[PDB]
Amino acid sequence: MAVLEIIKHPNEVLETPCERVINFDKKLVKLLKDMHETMLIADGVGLAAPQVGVSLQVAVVDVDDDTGKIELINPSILEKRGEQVGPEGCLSFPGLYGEVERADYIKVRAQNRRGKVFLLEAEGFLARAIQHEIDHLHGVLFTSKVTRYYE
Ligand SMILES: CCCCC[C@H](CC(=O)NO)C(=O)N[C@H](C(=O)N1CCC[C@H]1CO)C(C)C
Ligand code: NI
Repeated sequence: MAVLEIIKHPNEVLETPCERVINFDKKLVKLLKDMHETMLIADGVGLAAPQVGVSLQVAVVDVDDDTGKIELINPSILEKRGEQVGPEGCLSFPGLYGEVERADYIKVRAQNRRGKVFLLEAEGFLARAIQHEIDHLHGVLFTSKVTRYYE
């Protein structure tokens, strides 16, 4: 493993929508493994590939032990229901926090390391984290959805 450098907002790679993953290869596996530990070391509950300088639709979330890490490749949100309002920060904007409204329930379709397609349903905080990461894969930063920044 390697502790990847997390890209901060002073950077164009953060707004570049990502390309889909095509070759589910060893290098993709190493990317995910390095991302998960790098994320955890930095106290994040999620991380997207553009945050480590890679413009591929790859992300990982790990908000609870039971659930555990959930790697997402080429994810798309098939459905959303209800809404939730709450505080969000981002590893690419250290120190910045704002109020953000997201869907409460989400149904997601994504691929694992071997390219197999699975279906995941989430809600509350895990659904928020997932939406935040999926935004990153499309070049969208939370800053564009902040209702107000906190004092
Ligand atoms: C909540 C939405 C998902 C956030 C994902 C980010 C990591 C990230 O930037 N991913 O792209 C994170 O872990 N953010 C943390 C965060 O926002 N937290 C941690 C506790 C709850 C919330 C408080 O704002 C801190 C590290 C800034
Ligand atoms: Ni972020």
